[PDB]
Amino acid sequence: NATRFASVYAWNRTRISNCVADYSVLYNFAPFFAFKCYGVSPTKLNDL
Amino acid sequence: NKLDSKHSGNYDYWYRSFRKSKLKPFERDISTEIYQAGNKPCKGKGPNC
Ligand SMILES: *[C@@H]1O[C@H](CO)[C@@H](O)[C@H](O)[C@H]1NC(C)=O
Ligand SMILES: *[C@@H]1O[C@H](CO)[C@@H](O)[C@H](O)[C@H]1NC(C)=O
Repeated sequence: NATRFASVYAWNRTRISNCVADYSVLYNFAPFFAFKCYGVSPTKLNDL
Repeated sequence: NKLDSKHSGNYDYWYRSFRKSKLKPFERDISTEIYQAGNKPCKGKGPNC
């Protein structure tokens, strides 16, 4: 929900560590045109 | 590849990449209805439906 997003050639890399990753928060505001998960099942994101 | 590769793409063979669950061994699931990634009785092909 950032106010401004960086360009594609200057994609911004955010580091996420030392915290619990709650994907339900992401789903709360997700108009997911694309939700493609590779190598990890999306339903198994809450127990890994 | 000689007899199973359509020039425009052989879409008759469907490999399931995401599903509601994981197939039980020796269990042929032919559920052609849409898989729902959320929770609702999805009617049209949309997000999580
Ligand atoms: C996105 O929502 C968060 C949480 O309410 C808020 O802090 C942030 O300012 C919002 N960003 C916007 C509106 O660009
Ligand atoms: C966006 O990029 C700038 C410049 O590299 C960096 O300082 C900032 O932390 C980045 N923001 C996020 C949210 O990753």
